[PDB]
Amino acid sequence: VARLKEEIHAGINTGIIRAMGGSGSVVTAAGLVFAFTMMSFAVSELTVMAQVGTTIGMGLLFDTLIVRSFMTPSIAALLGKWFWWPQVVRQRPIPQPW
Amino acid sequence: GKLLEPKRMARVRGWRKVGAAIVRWPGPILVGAVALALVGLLTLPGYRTN
Amino acid sequence: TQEEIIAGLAEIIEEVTGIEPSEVTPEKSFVDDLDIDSLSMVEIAVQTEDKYGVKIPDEDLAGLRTVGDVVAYIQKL
Repeated sequence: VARLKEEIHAGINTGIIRAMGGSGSVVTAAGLVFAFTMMSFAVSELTVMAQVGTTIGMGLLFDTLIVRSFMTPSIAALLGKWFWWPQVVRQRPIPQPW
Repeated sequence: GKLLEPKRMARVRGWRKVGAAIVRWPGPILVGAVALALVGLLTLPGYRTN
Repeated sequence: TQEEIIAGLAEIIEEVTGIEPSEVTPEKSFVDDLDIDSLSMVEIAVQTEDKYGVKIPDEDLAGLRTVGDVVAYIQKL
């Protein structure tokens, strides 16, 4: 959200796509690394710790690959300029000459 | 020296492509993600502990 | 006035994929020479619409395949 807020001045559509290209990769890398490090506990003999490792790993995989990469940016782009209420924002800047 | 350098960049391009996809057609993608979320949620109410 | 359109499009697509503006000419197509996909095409369309305020509707991008076609479409509108 902070990165999105940073680059919202040159329209909201360009802002969303640039925020994706800039920080989606970072968040996904971190999420995947930790998620699989936690999935390595499945081979553990103890069932409670294997269960916890698998729960957390699957949770982060679902969170990073679906909820956070497709669902929240979609809501932002759909709601458009009403994603920053009560602040007032323009959905796209004044057209510039060619 | 030269220790922290980028090489063979192929991540931000793909993620800008998915950004283009997610800005142009938000309706379908949102409904699909909600569909998967509902597939997840419906199993919850039947849950027992030991 | 077409040259300024070409300049603007050259800057935008250089931003997207990294093709130098000098290389872009209106006598060559997108997919078979520049290796420009279709999602990169919606990239270009969205960015140019947002920055310079020209709306190219969906189900019309595939109808144009060359830079000359794009500039013709822009300057016809």
